[PDB]
Amino acid sequence: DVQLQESGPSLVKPSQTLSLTCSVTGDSITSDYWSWIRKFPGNRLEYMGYVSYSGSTYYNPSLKSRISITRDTSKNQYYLDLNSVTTEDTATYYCANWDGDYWGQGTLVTVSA
Amino acid sequence: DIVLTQSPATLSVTPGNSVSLSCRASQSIGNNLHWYQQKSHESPRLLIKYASQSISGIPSRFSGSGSGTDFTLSINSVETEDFGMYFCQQSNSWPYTFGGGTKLEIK
Repeated sequence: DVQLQESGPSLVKPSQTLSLTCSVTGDSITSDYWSWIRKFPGNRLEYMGYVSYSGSTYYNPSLKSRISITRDTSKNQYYLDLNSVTTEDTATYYCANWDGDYWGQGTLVTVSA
Repeated sequence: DIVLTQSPATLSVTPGNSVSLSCRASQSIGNNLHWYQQKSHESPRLLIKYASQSISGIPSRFSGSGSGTDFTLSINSVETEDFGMYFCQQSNSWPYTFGGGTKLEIK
């Protein structure tokens, strides 16, 4: 099976850029489609974006252009950068395969002064 | 964007009774509607794809029906480990969006 794992900070300050890594094992990111999804502490789910097999990225307009998704095929990893974070960005960040079967364990990121 | 509305937001049921959970879309999404179960501090778990598609490993008591703008997740004879949150998600148009969820509680 595919395994996905997010890594990155647990705590960031307002206006910092939040940068996360998703490490994928057991399937290649140069085929299929790969996603970032977050769960707010009140349980609301938001689809942030995804990157296609050829590197084409799609972003939720809710993110008002603060989001970048990139990849490093040589390590089977992809990345999320989210600029100018505020307390509204406290959430659990998941990477997932775009079919929805395989998700990371999620990483909780808290934004605080 | 497509707005998914889930009603009711809370349903309390007694174990062994059946339930129907509603997800309505603001515009037509064909069959491109998926259902997830959500329990504490875990990733969402996929239950049903493409409105009615059953998937390996998910108990047979879960099924989905509907099309267009009106969808239902049915759980036949609810079990206590089914209590928790349920979300629908459309993939018909970007951005993909989730309903606000229905919490299933023990009556």
